[PDB]
Amino acid sequence: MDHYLDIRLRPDPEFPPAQLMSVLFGKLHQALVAQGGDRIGVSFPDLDESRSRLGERLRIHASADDLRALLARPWLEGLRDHLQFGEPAVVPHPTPYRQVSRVQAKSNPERLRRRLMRRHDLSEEEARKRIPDTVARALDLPFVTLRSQSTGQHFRLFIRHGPLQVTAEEGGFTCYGLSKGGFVPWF
Amino acid sequence: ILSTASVLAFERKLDPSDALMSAGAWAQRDASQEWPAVTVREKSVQTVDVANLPSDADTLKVRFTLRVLGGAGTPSACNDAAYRDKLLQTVATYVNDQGFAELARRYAHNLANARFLWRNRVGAEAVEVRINHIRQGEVARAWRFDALAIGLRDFKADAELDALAELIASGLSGSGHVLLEVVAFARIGDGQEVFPSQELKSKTLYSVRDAAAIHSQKIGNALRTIDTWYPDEDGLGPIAVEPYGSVTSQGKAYRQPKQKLDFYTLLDNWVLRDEAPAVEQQHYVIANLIRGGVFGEA
Repeated sequence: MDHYLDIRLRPDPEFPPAQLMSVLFGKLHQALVAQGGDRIGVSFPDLDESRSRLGERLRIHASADDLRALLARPWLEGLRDHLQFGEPAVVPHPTPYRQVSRVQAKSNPERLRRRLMRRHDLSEEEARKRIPDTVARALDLPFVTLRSQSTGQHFRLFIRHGPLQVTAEEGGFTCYGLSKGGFVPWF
Repeated sequence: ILSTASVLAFERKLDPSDALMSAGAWAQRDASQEWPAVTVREKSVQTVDVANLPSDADTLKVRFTLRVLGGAGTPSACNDAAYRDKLLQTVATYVNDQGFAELARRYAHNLANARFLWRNRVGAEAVEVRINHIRQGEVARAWRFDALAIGLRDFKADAELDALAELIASGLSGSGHVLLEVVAFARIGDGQEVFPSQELKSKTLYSVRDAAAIHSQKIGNALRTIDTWYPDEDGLGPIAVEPYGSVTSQGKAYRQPKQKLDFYTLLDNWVLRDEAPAVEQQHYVIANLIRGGVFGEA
């Protein structure tokens, strides 16, 4: 948790940086699935909250051995043209800590209706009267878009950075680098 | 006076065929003959068109043929014969200065790295390019590159590379006919979604005959990405050789006409007022003449 690595997307005349962020996020997700562990953080250093923009850099917070095994992992092949990074250097000492969370949404009423077919065996009109079409959630948060090998549907992953606290809390990290209770420094 | 011709149509050199795609397995690419091509499928999400590999495949099989013609300085339709003679003299002077050395090397790079695999290369951990030289229906000389070592930003050298460079340079000079069958091999993953060129069911993906394909002009725009002599800032790599150096991803146009670095001002300096530009600027000018255009006044 002491070391951090900054991966900045080198600009591309072919792609706007959102797809580069999505590809890098999927590749680090595959690397974290293959490696294992939950002490690997994810931040966004130039996260502007004005238009919910992700930015153009990405920050990874982890230990020395975990980051060495991450760079030793062959997930980084094919991404050297679009990204550039320094070294896993230590974080500064007086840095406030904030959390990172994946905030999903119930954007499809029909998905929850099909869920309620599998739980109470209700009819279609009972689903429409119980759950209207206005239950869809619009989320104004920065997000990346991804597809999975297990589930072929294309899903959106919203990322939200928490309020800036004064100390860190002992918590794990998900395979996406999002926190199930963990915290990451901010600088 | 020696004014610019009113019509200055230039044909495209390095004609690309319509690039297909197909699916298959790595370490079976030596037997990549009857590989089943991926198909554009309509899926209801509103219905949109999606193209992806099957379950028993992890490698793409994008195949296209490139023909190197020659006569780059010759316009197809020139209004003025004196301007055509002066421009042919200028292009021949460029050929005596360098015999299509750097341009053919950078075009052999854009063949060697799979830049024609636009979005099929970003998520690939292993990219391979095979280039066969078809002459009288037979493979005269084969090549098998690697896009992982040959980066998309730097402009290096390699022995088989230089062999492809002399072949493309001999095609561009006019000393022979070069026809190259280029087959790509990118390990995009098991069943992952690929990116064909998109036709305009809100959005459809372009195909040819029961098999999805990439457009020829996409392969051409990928091959033109040799331009690094623009006033580069913010660490951007090569851009496509276009008039007024424009890119759609950044939404901006390098080689601005308020600077004296766009293609048309460099032409009117080179062939009208005899103000010969730098070696890099004339490299960019001959690359834009290779790609063709509708150049001329009104």
